Amino acid sequence: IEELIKRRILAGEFDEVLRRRPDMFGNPHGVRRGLV
Amino acid sequence: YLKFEPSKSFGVVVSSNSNLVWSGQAIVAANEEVLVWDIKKGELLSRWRDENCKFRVTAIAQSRTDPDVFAVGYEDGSIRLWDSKIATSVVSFNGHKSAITVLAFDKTGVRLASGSKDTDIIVWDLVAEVGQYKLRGHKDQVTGLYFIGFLLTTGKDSLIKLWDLSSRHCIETHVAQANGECWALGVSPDFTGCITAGNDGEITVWALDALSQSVNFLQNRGTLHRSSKERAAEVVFHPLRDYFAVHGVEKSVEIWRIREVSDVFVQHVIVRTTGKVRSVDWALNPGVKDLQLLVGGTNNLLELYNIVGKDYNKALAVELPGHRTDIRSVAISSDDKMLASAANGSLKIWNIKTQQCIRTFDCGYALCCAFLPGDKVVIVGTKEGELQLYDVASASLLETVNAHDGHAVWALQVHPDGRSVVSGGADKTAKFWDFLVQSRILKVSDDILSLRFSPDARLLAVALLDSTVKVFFNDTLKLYLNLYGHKLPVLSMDISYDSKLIVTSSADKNIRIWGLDFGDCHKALFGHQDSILQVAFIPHNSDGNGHYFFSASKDRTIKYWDADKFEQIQRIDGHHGEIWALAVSHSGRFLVSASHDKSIRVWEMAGERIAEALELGMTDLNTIREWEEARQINPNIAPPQRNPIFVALGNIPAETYVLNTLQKIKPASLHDALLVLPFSTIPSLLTFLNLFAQRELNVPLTCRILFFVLKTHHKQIVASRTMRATLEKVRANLRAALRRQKDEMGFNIAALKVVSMQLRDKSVREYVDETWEEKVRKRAFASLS
Amino acid sequence: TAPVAQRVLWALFKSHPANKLSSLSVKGARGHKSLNEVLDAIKVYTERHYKRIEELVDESYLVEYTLREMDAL
RNA sequence: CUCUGUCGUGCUGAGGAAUCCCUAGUAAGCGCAAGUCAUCAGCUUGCGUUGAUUACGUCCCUGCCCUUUGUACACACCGCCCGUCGCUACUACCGAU
RNA sequence: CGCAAGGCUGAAAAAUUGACGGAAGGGCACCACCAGGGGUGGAGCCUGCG
Repeated sequence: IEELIKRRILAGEFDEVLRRRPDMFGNPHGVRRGLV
Repeated sequence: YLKFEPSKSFGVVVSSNSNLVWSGQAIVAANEEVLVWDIKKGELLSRWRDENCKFRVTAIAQSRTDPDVFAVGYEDGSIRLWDSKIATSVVSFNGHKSAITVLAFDKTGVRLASGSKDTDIIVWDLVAEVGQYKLRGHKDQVTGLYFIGFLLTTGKDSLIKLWDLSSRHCIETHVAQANGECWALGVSPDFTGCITAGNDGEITVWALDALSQSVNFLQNRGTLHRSSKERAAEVVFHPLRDYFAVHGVEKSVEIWRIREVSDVFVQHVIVRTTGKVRSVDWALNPGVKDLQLLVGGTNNLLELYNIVGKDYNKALAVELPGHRTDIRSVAISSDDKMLASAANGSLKIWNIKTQQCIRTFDCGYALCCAFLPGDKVVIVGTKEGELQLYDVASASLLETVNAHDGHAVWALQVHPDGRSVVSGGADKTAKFWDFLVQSRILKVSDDILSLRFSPDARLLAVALLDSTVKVFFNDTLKLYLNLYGHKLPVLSMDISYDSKLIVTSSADKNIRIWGLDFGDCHKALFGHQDSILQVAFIPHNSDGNGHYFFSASKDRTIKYWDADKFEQIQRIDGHHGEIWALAVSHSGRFLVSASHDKSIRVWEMAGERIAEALELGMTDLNTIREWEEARQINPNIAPPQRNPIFVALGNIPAETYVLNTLQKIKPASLHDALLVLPFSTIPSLLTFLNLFAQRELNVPLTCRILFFVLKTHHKQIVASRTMRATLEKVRANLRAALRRQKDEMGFNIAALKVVSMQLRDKSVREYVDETWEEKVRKRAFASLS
Repeated sequence: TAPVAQRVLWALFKSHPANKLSSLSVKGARGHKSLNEVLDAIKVYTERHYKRIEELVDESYLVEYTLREMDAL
């Protein structure tokens, strides 16, 4: 188990769910809402 | 588990580092020790050698008004002060980051300026032992220093900088060479002139004379050019007569005389030397009518030349206590009393017990040396292909044999019985010489780099250029086995006293241990940071340690290994160059190690914060007003004697100090701190707000904390009495400051309106036609929802 | 640095007349650094600073109110 | 649990240093029931009943996380955080081949 | 069925983006402070863990 943890950490692949943007549908480019 | 220690070190006169000094003694720099010779008799007087330091020494300076104290500058950035009476270091100075390169002393000798390669020049006091200050100019390294007080320096960014010392900032700069580098500095002893030697062989000449206006001190009075176009190492002036010596790192030293600048300076003489001179130095002997120019070469020698002032003669020389170029091989006697060292150009054999040379021969190049048993004769295999034979007791050359044609004898090994020698060369063959008569040859695939026998004369082992080792039988030359697995060609090998182990040193930065029955690698052990030159076993197992071996490499290290437990038992430092050869004793009690160093060696709270700052400023105000009353009474000497925190922060006003301590805090913390401030601390704050509004600075901050003070204490102010006086003062001052600032900004905005309307009137239109459609900023302003 | 810029701008306007600063013609006047946009930027930031100092004066009459109360007592 | 009577401290003794946990139907007392493919009768899990003291502030101690890059624009405020090295580009130096 | 399935061999880097910190300022925590409460630890029984 310890060697499995060390292999994942070194060649780092983690199975955590990642924080996605809440407006990925309507704003897919992710533009910034200020001066353009 | 007995370790090794440095006990002896010799074979060296002046290194390739700079700065020779004369005192009739010559004080020069060996690697880490500064050693002083007599020039008349070749016996050295003394050596200055410190156990705490290992780094090499590279700058020497004699103190004026007191010889027998000297300043040496090392490679790690330290300075030591030695005495010539007693060989100790009285004071040590660890100020710089790297590589002290130019020293200088005051005229009175109480002050010492040291300029480094890390470009700092630091001046040092010699009665308080404190780093005085740190002068900071100079894009890159400082190559010249002098004390004119005043300082005159020059750097590798081709700038002469004239520094002050009473106010530690530069007064003048000038640029000596336009697109080159100023490399050397020479000052006249009466401070009338300075000549700076640059990269092209051009010598620029400057005249010196002895703040709000245009200060002009250094004047480029003209340029000179010497004969050789090399980077000039030094310019040394005569302390008494009218001469100087200019030299680069070459075989010529050009002595010019002082009578356009080309008319003022003419070359008196050009002195040729036998080797490249690193540092020239001047010497005046009592009772002679001459110029004793003392050159110290890169090729390991001192020469004292006599120059007649109104030709050169090689008057004195020191060459006997050192090899002159570079030791390539060592071989020490069977009686272990004397050793031989074989260098390019020479053979010099030495005594161990006295560390003084006994015999000297001349050979062309010297790859490999080994003496024959009885230690009467020595064998040298050279680069030109030949094998020379010399003898010690009559000190002569017996025989010479063209072993290979033009192919360097890379390996020589004497038979353990002592009747034959084997020379393996840069040709494919390896030849056997019986005594000498050629007995048998061995043709093999590539060039033989190194071969060694067995201590019981049973098997031979050659080591090729094909990154492989061939172990043969000694009687008939049949291939017993071959060892592989080296990525780069084998440089050396040594096999054990009972022939059960081989160590094999390669250029791929590791050594291998083979078992020599079946030739299995015991353990490949990566142990050096560079290509390991040589290896050697200790031959006697009388002391119980015969499976230990030394390995010397290009990373300036020897390593003591154990092959039985496969472990490094010691790391031997102490060499400052790529160690070319080493040998162990037949008793094994000491070993010699010969380097590129040319030195062969022998080894045996926010509110409380602003409140206390308010109190500091209040005491400062009381002291300043008392000093005002005193200086109004009389102009007598009256010191204000304010706080050491103020005279360390730089004699700032108390207003500036309390303004900075009010400015440092973030605005929410400012609100909380002024809330936490008590009413005993309020009146001091009100006086300082009066001071801010009087000498207007941060008027919004002043008004902000003032209105906070009044609003959080409104009843207490209108009940107290002295707040009437100080609040009337702050009202008058703040109203004047606000009205002044407001009227200035109103004049500005009115003028900008006027000039904008006039610019519109200029801009409007020239033509008139039917289309007035020719006659605005726009911003983008994205928004997501 | 707004006070030091306003003070040396005041010295600049009091030294030179308006016709010179309007007919100012310099070869580096192209795009965002031309004279119109430069004087517009200076004017609008000076408007902001002047609004700040006007609010400060109007709030600064509190000290005269407090001195009037202490004069009453 | 509430109320009313009969007798009166009688081997008939509420846990040290430490260490841990706990802020409202929470701590604590009390019984009744069930026994659910793992665990649990030397107990487990539900369910009702009675129901407080003291904090509910502060980063001072012990820590943990994060700012000093970004992610929006008006008012308003701030105003170039600091060190030891690496890597890259160029410049010249040192000395063997 | 064919390939995989022939031993210079003998166990224990990337980087103009990187490595490590410090000072200041915030936020949070019955693994923190503060105020209290309650266990365990004393005697006996016993599941379990070593």
